[PDB]
Amino acid sequence: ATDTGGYAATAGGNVTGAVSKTATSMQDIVNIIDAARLDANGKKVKGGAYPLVITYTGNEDSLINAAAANICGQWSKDPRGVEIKEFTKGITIIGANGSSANFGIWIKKSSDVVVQNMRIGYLPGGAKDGDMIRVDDSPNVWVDHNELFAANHECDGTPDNDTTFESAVDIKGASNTVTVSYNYIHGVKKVGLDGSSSSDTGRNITYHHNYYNDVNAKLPLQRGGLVHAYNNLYTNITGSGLNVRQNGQALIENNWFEKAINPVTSRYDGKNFGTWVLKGNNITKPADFSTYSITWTADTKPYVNADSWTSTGTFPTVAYNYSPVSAQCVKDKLPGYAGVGKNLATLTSTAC
Ligand SMILES: O=C(O)[C@H]1O[C@H](O[C@@H]2[C@H](O)[C@@H](O)[C@@H](O[C@@H]3[C@H](O)[C@@H](O)[C@@H](O[C@@H]4[C@H](O)[C@@H](O)[C@@H](O)O[C@@H]4C(=O)O)O[C@@H]3C(=O)O)O[C@@H]2C(=O)O)[C@H](O)[C@@H](O)[C@H]1O
Ligand SMILES: [Ca+2]
Ligand SMILES: [Ca+2]
Ligand SMILES: [Ca+2]
Ligand SMILES: [Ca+2]
Repeated sequence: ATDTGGYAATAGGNVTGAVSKTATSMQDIVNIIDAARLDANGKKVKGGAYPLVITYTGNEDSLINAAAANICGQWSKDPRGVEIKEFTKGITIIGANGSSANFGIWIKKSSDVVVQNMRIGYLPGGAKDGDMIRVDDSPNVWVDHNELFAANHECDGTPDNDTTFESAVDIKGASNTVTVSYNYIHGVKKVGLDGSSSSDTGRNITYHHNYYNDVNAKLPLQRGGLVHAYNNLYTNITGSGLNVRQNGQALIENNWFEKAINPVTSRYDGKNFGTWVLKGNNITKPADFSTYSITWTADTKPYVNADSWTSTGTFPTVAYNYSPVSAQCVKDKLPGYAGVGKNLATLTSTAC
């Protein structure tokens, strides 16, 4: 089945006619994708020659650890990333338990891509787009069960004063349908875009069962389109959470917010505020703010905060099937299903 619990409906490379390959390193992944574009005669086949399931067994802990020991040395280095460009036959990159990477995965003009069980952290090249996961002009992409991390910190002297590290999951362009789920994202400043500029609006994105801890902003930075965020655990948000911009619409359901600043907002543009439909979150009314350490701040440009904690608009009927557990069960159970080494385990009501 292609059920991702979100707008994306894909099985990645786990489809009929697929070929399985094991990659012991980043270069092997690169070589495996290259080889998968050629037919029996060595001639290139558009979109790839056949579906692919790449099991990555490499471990770059030493690179991740050294980086964590000198974070301000990362931004100026060369970014590292496995590119998945114009591969539409269906592909899955799944890390084996114990695997890790100090390089990211950049999806571009592709479709039917799945990234699971990848432990990616402290990537070099924040000044040159060194993303952990990038989804550009790519619909039906599922980013599931990964651990994306760095340090939620800004070193001095970086370009635009914000490139110490790049994103956990940036989504831009015509990535019309994407599902980001069960990811353990921690120590990340600019978590993930959903449109890279004011003009890059649209897409239908679903963020579910993700565990965010000690993150600054962009959960996501939404521009137009639809965003369905449900069953997420947002703890220690130091800047802002869901920022609904350029008339985007969000459905924020059954999430747990705690020790968070500006959890639901629409800021930094000064106009075209998006809307949100709130329901079943641990926060039900403004009186719950103190209980969950929820604070609010202003901005120099006109903005809208969910400080009345009420819906500011509507949201279309959710297309796909999903069954959210309670916000309490998220708080209680999510940490055991989110991230890597969980065998892609999902949280259901029976496990609450
Ligand atoms: O695809 C990409 O990676 C993408 O990266 C850049 O675009 C990102 C945003 O789309 C862009 O709007 C901008 O974000 C600004 C600001 O530059 C960023 O530092 C952050 O700043 C806010 C606030 O405005 C600041 O005054 C201060 O208080 O810090 C805030 C914060 O959130 O920490 O967010 C801003 C915003 O939300 O608009 O830059 C982004 C980035 O990743 O730096 C490139 O511009 C784009 O071309 C593309 O490469
Ligand atoms: Ca980026
Ligand atoms: Ca910037
Ligand atoms: Ca950026
Ligand atoms: Ca921002």
